[PDB]
Amino acid sequence: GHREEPYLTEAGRDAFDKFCRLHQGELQLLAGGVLQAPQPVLVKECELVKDVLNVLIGVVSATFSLPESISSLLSEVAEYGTCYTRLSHFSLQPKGLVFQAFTSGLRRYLQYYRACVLSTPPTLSLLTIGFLFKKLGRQLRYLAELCGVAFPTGVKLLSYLY
Amino acid sequence: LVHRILPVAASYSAVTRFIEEKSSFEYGQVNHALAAAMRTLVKEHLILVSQLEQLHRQGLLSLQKLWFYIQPAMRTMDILASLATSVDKGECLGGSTLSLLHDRSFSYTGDSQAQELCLYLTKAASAPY
Amino acid sequence: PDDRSWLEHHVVHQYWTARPSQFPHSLHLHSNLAAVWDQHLYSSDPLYVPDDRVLVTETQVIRETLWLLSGVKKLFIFQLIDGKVTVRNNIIVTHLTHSCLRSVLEQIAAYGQVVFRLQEFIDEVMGPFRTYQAFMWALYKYFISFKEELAEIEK
Amino acid sequence: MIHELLLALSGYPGSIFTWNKRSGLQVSQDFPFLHPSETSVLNRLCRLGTDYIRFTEFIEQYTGHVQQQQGQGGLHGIYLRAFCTGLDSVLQPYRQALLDLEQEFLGDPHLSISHVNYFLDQFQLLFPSVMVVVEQIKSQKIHGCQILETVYKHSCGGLPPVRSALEKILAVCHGVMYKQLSAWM
Repeated sequence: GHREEPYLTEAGRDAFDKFCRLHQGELQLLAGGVLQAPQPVLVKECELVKDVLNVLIGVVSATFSLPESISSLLSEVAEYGTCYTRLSHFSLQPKGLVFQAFTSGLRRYLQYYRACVLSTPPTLSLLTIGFLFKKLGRQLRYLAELCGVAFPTGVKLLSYLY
Repeated sequence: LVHRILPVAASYSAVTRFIEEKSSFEYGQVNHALAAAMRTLVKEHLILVSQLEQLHRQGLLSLQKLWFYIQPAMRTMDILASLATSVDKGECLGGSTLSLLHDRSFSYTGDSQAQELCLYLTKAASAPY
Repeated sequence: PDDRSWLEHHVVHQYWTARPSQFPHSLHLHSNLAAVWDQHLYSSDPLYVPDDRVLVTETQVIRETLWLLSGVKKLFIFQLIDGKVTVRNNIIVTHLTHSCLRSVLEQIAAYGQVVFRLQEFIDEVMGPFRTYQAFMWALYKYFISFKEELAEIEK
Repeated sequence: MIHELLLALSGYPGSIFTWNKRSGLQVSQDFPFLHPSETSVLNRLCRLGTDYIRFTEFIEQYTGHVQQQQGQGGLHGIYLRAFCTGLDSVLQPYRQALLDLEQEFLGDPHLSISHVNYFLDQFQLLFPSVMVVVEQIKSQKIHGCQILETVYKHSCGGLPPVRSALEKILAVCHGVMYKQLSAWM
């Protein structure tokens, strides 16, 4: 014996990088050299999840300024970070009195978002982040629709919110 | 995250300087009682820092924990430092820094994190009055 | 280069497609038989009639038969001619004289037609009645267990 | 090609599984990593992800999307949103299967073609069956309480998984009816 040797739908994570590299180089040759897109790799699995978690703090990777299917997965959580920043920018204030209380109540949700970030995962898998922040990311989108960042303020906003 | 945690140190230096510069009999008994109730919250801040030290030595404190931990007293120090600036700027003594606390207590009252503070500071400052 | 070499080493991919096939092996008549008989014939003056065939390897016939019998359709070995699956005889194993091969794959192909027709019927349901639907449901319920065993062997 | 498939089926399309609205998800069909035995399997597996993308798009589109700013009830209203709301919890086993598959592949990087097929063939009959229930609601502009009828008549079918799947959404849709009825009476 000397072992039949796997094929190109059984091996992965070494052959995935090789095939991604092959698919990429084929594409650039078939285009002409104008489809240039460096790195058929980057990052890892757990390290990539840690980077994705850090994007919610306010940092970006390299494809935004404020494996290649990672862009599609990454846009879904990157757009969450970019509206979380526009929420914290609007909860910076402590017109109207009821509007101040409303801001302090918004911070009771942002505190949950800040408690869960960098604490809850021991680094889950990549697809689990997209699934876990689907039922939770939609609510963040709802609070993005709620806030203005005209947009009402004061008792007019309290009555609208009623 | 480090940038957001530094402002409490300036807002702690301002609170410790009020007890020295405004402790003279020209500002009077009310200012002495006012700075002596400013002193109690600084005592409470140091009481926070001791238990946080015990968690940090064993590596069981992180910057995400410290951020959530120092956010409540950030507001506390913000109010006390702003009040120190206002009492210094108008050279207030007598009843003018017993009306200012009454005004601050209404100013933020929707959450009443600052209202209990200003109510306590007025309770302590109005006894010599 | 560098993905092509990686391929050439740890991947075979040359016998279900039109490429030359070899397998590293240690011949000597008991498994060279078909070539032995061919050389005997060629020495015997047939006259010529070449035996140009692509050479299939051995264990991978066994992969093909597990796949056909498990329930999935359309393989390289075992093609249709009118919609009924039959053996192809354009491949040659190093032994078996290429006649035992036609028989053994013909009997396994006789089983493959049976599973081919039923899977065709079940696939044409998803693209009132409630009885044939209720029968293809039972047939599929048997089929998943039957497929699981053959897949387990395939691993 | 291993991880790419899970990425495409979860709803973040691979660069191998090219998203189309006329052929859904589809394998490249011309590279030397695909061969006739696995081709049929790949074709079979692509359809579940094609349905999954439309499902997730439609759920995101009609749940939690406006604050109260169509008037059609087959595209908007509380009952349709309740349908999408039930649909996400009905779609949870697809998530469960894909996340479960990734663990075995991370443990062992060399596993068969049949493994992914075997895990995903319970979806193979169930997904198109619940597809026509959404298709009817959209087509006839099925407004309000008629949605309750639309799902209910095809959960009388003689297939147990389809029956369970449609029953879950019908419970969720009874929720909003009971919520209004608890006030009006």
